[PDB]
Amino acid sequence: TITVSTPIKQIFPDDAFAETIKANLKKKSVTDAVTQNELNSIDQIIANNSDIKSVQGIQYLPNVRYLALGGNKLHDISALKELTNLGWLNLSNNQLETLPQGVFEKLTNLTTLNLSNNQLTSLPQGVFERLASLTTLNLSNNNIANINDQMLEGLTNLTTLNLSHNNLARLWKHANPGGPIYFLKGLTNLTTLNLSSNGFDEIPREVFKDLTSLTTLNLSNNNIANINDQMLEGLTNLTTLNLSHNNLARLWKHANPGGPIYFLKGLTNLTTLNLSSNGFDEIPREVFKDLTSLTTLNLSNNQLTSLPQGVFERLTNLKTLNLSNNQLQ
Repeated sequence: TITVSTPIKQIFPDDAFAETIKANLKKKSVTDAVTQNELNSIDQIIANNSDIKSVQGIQYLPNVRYLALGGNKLHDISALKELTNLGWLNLSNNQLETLPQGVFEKLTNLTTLNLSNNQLTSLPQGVFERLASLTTLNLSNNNIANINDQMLEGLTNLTTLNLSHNNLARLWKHANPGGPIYFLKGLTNLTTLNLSSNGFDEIPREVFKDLTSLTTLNLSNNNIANINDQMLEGLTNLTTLNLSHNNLARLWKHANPGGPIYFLKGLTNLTTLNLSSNGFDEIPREVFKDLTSLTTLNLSNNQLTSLPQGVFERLTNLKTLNLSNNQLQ
């Protein structure tokens, strides 16, 4: 608590953040004095892209609920640890290299946590374990190479998970010591999962089996060359699947030992399918037979030289078919 009238600049030593508080409070100067009663009135700070280097002083804003600090220069967030009213936190595009042990332990009201576009390489044990109301977790565009399988446990309300643009490939190799990491266990409310741009070349069997609410799966821009045909088993609500920019070609060749892999079987609710840039030189005649709902099908930028007669005929809802930049007639 600020117990005596104190200049804003004395509480918030970062020039940019002092200006932020001044503006929020509609004070005329950062030399203007404030009381805790005025700081108590602050429940939102929206200060993305503001050249903030330090949020020191934010400890005196106990009632902050919405905190937007993307696009600043932060390297330390330990000043947030007692901000128990936080519901929404954007720390995207800062200079965070690590997260302090226990930093989010008390942020039990957080619904949305955006840590994208930082320099994170690992996550401490238990870092998210108290975030019972978290619906949205964005860790994209970091350098994250270690996760253990209890990172996301009891995030039962998680609906959106973005792990794109990291270095998770090692964890899903069948030969990973101790076994592959099944970090998507128990996420039964997850609807959107982005695992693009991670260098993945193997997909552990049943790795997605608990994701019964999943509607959108983005596995693009990986090195994926083996799918077996049960990857997407029971993911019946899947509507959007992006497998573009992978290495699936061999799985669709008639001479594949031992037949094409029919990895799209059963996807009767799928509306959007992107299979562009996979090197496909053939499309098996029956590979789309179950895709009753398909509306948009992107097969661009492959190596297709013909198409079996009738391959698209069961696709009665198809509106957009992109066959561009193949070697077709």
